[PDB]
Amino acid sequence: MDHYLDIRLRPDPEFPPAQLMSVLFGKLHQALVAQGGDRIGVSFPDLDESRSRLGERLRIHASADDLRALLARPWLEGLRDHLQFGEPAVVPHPTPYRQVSRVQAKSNPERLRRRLMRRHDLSEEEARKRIPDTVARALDLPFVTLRSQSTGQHFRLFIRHGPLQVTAEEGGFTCYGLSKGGFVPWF
Amino acid sequence: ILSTASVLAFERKLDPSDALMSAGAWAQRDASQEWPAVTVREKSVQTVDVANLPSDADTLKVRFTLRVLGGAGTPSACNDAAYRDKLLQTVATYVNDQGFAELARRYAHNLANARFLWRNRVGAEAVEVRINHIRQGEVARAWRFDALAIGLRDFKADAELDALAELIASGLSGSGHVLLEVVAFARIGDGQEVFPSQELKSKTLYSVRDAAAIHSQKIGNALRTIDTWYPDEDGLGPIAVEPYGSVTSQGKAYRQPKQKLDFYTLLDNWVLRDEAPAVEQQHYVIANLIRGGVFGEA
Repeated sequence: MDHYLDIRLRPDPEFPPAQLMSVLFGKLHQALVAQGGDRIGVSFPDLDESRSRLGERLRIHASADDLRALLARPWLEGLRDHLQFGEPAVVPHPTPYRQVSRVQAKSNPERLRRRLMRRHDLSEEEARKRIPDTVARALDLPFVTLRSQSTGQHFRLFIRHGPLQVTAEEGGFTCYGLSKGGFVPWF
Repeated sequence: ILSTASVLAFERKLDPSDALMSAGAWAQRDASQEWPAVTVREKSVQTVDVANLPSDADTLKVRFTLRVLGGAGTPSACNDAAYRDKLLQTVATYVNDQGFAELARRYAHNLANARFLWRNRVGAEAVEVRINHIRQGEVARAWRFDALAIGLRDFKADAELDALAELIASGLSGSGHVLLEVVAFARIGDGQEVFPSQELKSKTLYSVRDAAAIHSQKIGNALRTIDTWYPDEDGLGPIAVEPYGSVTSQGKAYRQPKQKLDFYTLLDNWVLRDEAPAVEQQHYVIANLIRGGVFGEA
């Protein structure tokens, strides 16, 4: 948790940086699935909250051995043209800590209706009267878009950075680098 | 006076065929003959068109043929014969200065790295390019590159590379006919979604005959990405050789006409007022003449 690595997307005349962020996020997700562990953080250093923009850099917070095994992992092949990074250097000492969370949404009423077919065996009109079409959630948060090998549907992953606290809390990290209770420094 | 011709149509050199795609397995690419091509499928999400590999495949099989013609300085339709003679003299002077050395090397790079695999290369951990030289229906000389070592930003050298460079340079000079069958091999993953060129069911993906394909002009725009002599800032790599150096991803146009670095001002300096530009600027000018255009006044 002491070391951090900054991966900045080198600009591309072919792609706007959102797809580069999505590809890098999927590749680090595959690397974290293959490696294992939950002490690997994810931040966004130039996260502007004005238009919910992700930015153009990405920050990874982890230990020395975990980051060495991450760079030793062959997930980084094919991404050297679009990204550039320094070294896993230590974080500064007086840095406030904030959390990172994946905030999903119930954007499809029909998905929850099909869920309620599998739980109470209700009819279609009972689903429409119980759950209207206005239950869809619009989320104004920065997000990346991804597809999975297990589930072929294309899903959106919203990322939200928490309020800036004064100390860190002992918590794990998900395979996406999002926190199930963990915290990451901010600088 | 020696004014610019009113019509200055230039044909495209390095004609690309319509690039297909197909699916298959790595370490079976030596037997990549009857590989089943991926198909554009309509899926209801509103219905949109999606193209992806099957379950028993992890490698793409994008195949296209490139023909190197020659006569780059010759316009197809020139209004003025004196301007055509002066421009042919200028292009021949460029050929005596360098015999299509750097341009053919950078075009052999854009063949060697799979830049024609636009979005099929970003998520690939292993990219391979095979280039066969078809002459009288037979493979005269084969090549098998690697896009992982040959980066998309730097402009290096390699022995088989230089062999492809002399072949493309001999095609561009006019000393022979070069026809190259280029087959790509990118390990995009098991069943992952690929990116064909998109036709305009809100959005459809372009195909040819029961098999999805990439457009020829996409392969051409990928091959033109040799331009690094623009006033580069913010660490951007090569851009496509276009008039007024424009890119759609950044939404901006390098080689601005308020600077004296766009293609048309460099032409009117080179062939009208005899103000010969730098070696890099004339490299960019001959690359834009290779790609063709509708150049001329009104």
